[PDB]
Amino acid sequence: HHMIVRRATYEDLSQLAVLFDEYRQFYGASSNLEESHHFLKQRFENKESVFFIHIKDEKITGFVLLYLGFSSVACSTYYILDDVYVTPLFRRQGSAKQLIDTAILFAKQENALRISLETQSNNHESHRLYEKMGFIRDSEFQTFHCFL
Amino acid sequence: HHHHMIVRRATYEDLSQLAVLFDEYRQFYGASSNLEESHHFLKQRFENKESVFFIHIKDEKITGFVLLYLGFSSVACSTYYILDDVYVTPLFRRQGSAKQLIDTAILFAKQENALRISLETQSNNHESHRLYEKMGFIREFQTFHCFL
Ligand SMILES: CC(=O)SCCNC(=O)CCNC(=O)[C@H](O)C(C)(C)COP(=O)(O)OP(=O)(O)OC[C@H]1O[C@@H](n2cnc3c(N)ncnc32)[C@H](O)[C@@H]1OP(=O)(O)O
Ligand SMILES: CC(C)(COP(=O)(O)OP(=O)(O)OC[C@H]1O[C@@H](n2cnc3c(N)ncnc32)[C@H](O)[C@@H]1OP(=O)(O)O)[C@@H](O)C(=O)NCCC(=O)NCCS
Ligand SMILES: [Br-]
Ligand SMILES: [Br-]
Ligand SMILES: [Br-]
Ligand SMILES: [Br-]
Ligand SMILES: [Br-]
Ligand SMILES: [Br-]
Ligand SMILES: [Br-]
Ligand SMILES: [Br-]
Ligand SMILES: [Br-]
Ligand SMILES: [Br-]
Ligand SMILES: [Br-]
Ligand SMILES: [Br-]
Ligand SMILES: [Br-]
Ligand SMILES: [Br-]
Ligand SMILES: [Br-]
Ligand SMILES: [Br-]
Ligand SMILES: [Br-]
Ligand SMILES: [Br-]
Ligand SMILES: [Mg+2]
Ligand SMILES: [Mg+2]
Ligand code: NA
Ligand code: NA
Repeated sequence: HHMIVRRATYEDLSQLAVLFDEYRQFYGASSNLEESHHFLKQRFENKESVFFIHIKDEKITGFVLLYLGFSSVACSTYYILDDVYVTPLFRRQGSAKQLIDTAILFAKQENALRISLETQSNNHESHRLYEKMGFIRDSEFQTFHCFL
Repeated sequence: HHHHMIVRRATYEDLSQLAVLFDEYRQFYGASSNLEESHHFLKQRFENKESVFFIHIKDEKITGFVLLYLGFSSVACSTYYILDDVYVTPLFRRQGSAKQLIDTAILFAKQENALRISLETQSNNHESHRLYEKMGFIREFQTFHCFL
């Protein structure tokens, strides 16, 4: 093969940390490769999180991070799509679509109820991506935060 | 120590009584009552490494509970808590059980150096909105679901 979407491994973390650090910069964080790599390795070692990466000609182009959720009402599990990012050079080539296609197949393999996520209301690009992938906008619930 | 009311972490010994309230909570969200199913799933959540249950006991009766679980913020490279489920049985409502449960959840999250406590509640749940606003919670993001 020449392109692949697959689960991340320890061997990928050094290159993946660069993209994870770029993703943090998109949301306003200052670049800090040491901090980004440390936290990426903490999430990678956690049993309930799943990383898929898209590789094209041995370069990581993007990633998706999911984690297990529990629904008390249904008495079943689901997945939360927490982070999705494709590096600018590789955008608009289907990397995010392929990453989400794999996340959907993975969630079906795990008999998940659904994949849920939250994205900024003003993030035009992400809304179009999610709608293309079969996600439905839902405003039944309201989020609240207690800042500590 | 001598006390008559307490908010404390749940133990295996509390699960049989706690399952009654957990079953009522599931019925609040539309599920059919099934004590066996509710208890089985409550025990599965209790056995998740990052889940934290607090229960409120008044005169040896469990009046209510809160269930929190660990969240990871990739942007901040830090952890936070999600307040997933909150419930007080009707006989004990409007006595401060939920306020006391959330007061303890806040102290617990501060002990763990969490960034915040976040939650989602139904947009039509006017009682919960008043509770969360009283406790210091604040109402930018849109939820999407893929039902697989
Ligand atoms: C819940 C969360 O975690 S939200 C996190 C959202 N992530 C971000 O916004 C990070 C910054 N942005 C990015 O990394 C990227 O632009 C992404 C992830 C949004 C898209 O990655 P890409 O690989 O470029 O997307 P891909 O090429 O697979 O596009 C698939 C669909 O997404 C939509 N889309 C992607 N980019 C755009 C864009 N710039 N404008 C409009 N729609 C877009 C389209 O529907 C597109 O289908 P199409 O090309 O046939 O029209
Ligand atoms: C919401 C709920 C947890 C409140 O529990 P509670 O122990 O009765 O609440 P408290 O007595 O601690 O009340 C604290 C504050 O919440 C608000 N509140 C609680 N019940 C309310 C009601 N029926 N109407 C309006 N405000 C209400 C008020 O701000 C109240 O402060 P006040 O009594 O000084 O005015 C309870 O009604 C419940 O279990 N409801 C069903 C499940 C649910 O909605 N859970 C939350 C979503 S998971
Ligand atoms: Br490879
Ligand atoms: Br992984
Ligand atoms: Br659900
Ligand atoms: Br494609
Ligand atoms: Br897999
Ligand atoms: Br569902
Ligand atoms: Br966003
Ligand atoms: Br006790
Ligand atoms: Br125990
Ligand atoms: Br026991
Ligand atoms: Br109820
Ligand atoms: Br849990
Ligand atoms: Br009493
Ligand atoms: Br007593
Ligand atoms: Br009891
Ligand atoms: Br504790
Ligand atoms: Br925060
Ligand atoms: Br508010
Ligand atoms: Mg949940
Ligand atoms: Mg997160
Ligand atoms: Na660090
Ligand atoms: Na930040």
